[PDB]
Amino acid sequence: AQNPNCNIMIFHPTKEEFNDFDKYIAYMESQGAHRAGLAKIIPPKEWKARETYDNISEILIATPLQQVASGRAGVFTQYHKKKKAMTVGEYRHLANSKKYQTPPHQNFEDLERKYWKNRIYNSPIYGADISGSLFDENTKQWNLGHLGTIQDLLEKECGVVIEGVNTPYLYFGMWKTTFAWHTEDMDLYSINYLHLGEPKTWYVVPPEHGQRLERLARELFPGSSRGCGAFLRHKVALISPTVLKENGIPFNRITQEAGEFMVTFPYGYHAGFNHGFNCAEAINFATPRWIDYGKMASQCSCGEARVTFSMDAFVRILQPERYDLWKRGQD
Ligand SMILES: O=C(O)CNC(=O)C(=O)O
Ligand SMILES: [Mg+2]
Ligand code: NI
Ligand SMILES: [Zn+2]
Repeated sequence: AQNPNCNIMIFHPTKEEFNDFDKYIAYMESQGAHRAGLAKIIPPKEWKARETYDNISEILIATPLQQVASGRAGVFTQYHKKKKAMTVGEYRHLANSKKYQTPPHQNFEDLERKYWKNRIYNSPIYGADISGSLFDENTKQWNLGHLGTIQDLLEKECGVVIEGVNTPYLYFGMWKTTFAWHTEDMDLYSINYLHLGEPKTWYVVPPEHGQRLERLARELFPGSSRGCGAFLRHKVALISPTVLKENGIPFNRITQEAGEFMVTFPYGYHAGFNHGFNCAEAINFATPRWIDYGKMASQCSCGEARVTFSMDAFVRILQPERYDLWKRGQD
């Protein structure tokens, strides 16, 4: 068995190897990469996502989210308070302000220490989940707006034609902005490209050990657990690496820098934070190996997690028994 300790693997494809996306994913899995839940892909040195970022300031963040924390430093929830619209130029200036900017630090480890010590005492503003793309249309390799669609994968593997579309999302971050512990909708893959700015630190639990994280989360967030049988789908809960180590949960960490891709694999729980002003683009995707994870994915039926038009069809075809109750949650 390849990668039996479930370590995060890092790949350096040549420009020749960067032509066929599907084939490269299948290669990485042949080497055991999926066992970690997360992989890093460093693009060939010849590749570029676009020529410059010089003209992005006029993108609108229609609903910036203020991430307000509750709890203790290593075990907290966050709620998202909606703020007034602002441009990316306005948001970058805010991220660089004395109130919001990255503190002085020695290296990524000292910054990680400061994040876990102090996150709860601040409410950074996250421009998350913005439909759009920063890839130039002329970028032909690993262009997250040109991937094969999940609906087309389901049709190729299973023969069934379904409605829905699959488009990317932009994330504009600042110091302390946080992504809570989650897997993807329908336990899909994700791919995330850091277009510019400061780094993003990731934490991940190997898919084979995902239920260990769930059992810990039910113990740490006991009222949320009684409210919903899949409450990590609400994407609100944080648990620090120190608390994970104290409870014996297997995990890994890695820091992604500008110009790098990350792939998350089916049922790979992940969480993390931004080091400063940055912009990432991400999209979900599928392979043949995903289908079985999709059939088994948990679902939020309490009604909090409230998810896309395209997820309807996935539930309806892969989980027809749940269909019914899940759509009661989504209406
Ligand atoms: O970048 C972020 O805030 C969150 N991204 C993801 O969870 C992902 O790409 O799967
Ligand atoms: Mg612009
Ligand atoms: Ni994710
Ligand atoms: Zn729920």
